Amino acid sequence: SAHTESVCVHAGTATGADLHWLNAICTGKSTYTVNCAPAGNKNAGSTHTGTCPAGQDCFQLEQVGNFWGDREPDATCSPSNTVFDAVDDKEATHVNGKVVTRAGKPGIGRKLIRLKAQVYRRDGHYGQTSRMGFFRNGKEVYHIDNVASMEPTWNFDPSSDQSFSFFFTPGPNAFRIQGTLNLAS
Amino acid sequence: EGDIIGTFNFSSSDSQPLKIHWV
Repeated sequence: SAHTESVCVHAGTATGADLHWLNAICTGKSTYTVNCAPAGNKNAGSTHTGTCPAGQDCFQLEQVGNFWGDREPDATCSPSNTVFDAVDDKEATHVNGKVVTRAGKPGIGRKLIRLKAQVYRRDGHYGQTSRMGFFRNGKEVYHIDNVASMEPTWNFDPSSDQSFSFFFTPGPNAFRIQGTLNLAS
Repeated sequence: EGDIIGTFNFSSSDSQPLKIHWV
């Protein structure tokens, strides 16, 4: 991404190196780690960190083609009011063994929506959780077991739906959850 | 004759994430 490539370009100036991103991983709400390598030797990776600008969260991407043509995890930055995310840390919300994101409401009318979320490993790839789902109005209303992702639909109604949040069950293959609300049909 | 070689894609942005108002 523009952001992860910039991390590599800035990392290479001190040695005149022509570095490009190999892959990149979200490590928190706004932080990410990039692995960089010289254009002439994809094998010579080095690790470097970045942080998304104010008002933006890290957004994990998958199967993004890098400079050498390999499809890899990548990271970009997205407005913090368009993405849900959480890792297992102290000021993550914990409920009944689950890590829960912030809760919020879209500003649309009565519409069918999709609640899309995935869990990710520490290496930035899709992972696996024993249980993941979403809360509505502060209560667990949907869950799905032993998966990397969820995408239930829902007839959103602003009069009855005050908030949604996503949750996952942390484990060796579930470090971060990332979710969005989207129009569906 | 006049057939265009290649691929067109007219996709919209309606699938974009919705803006969220947090509680």
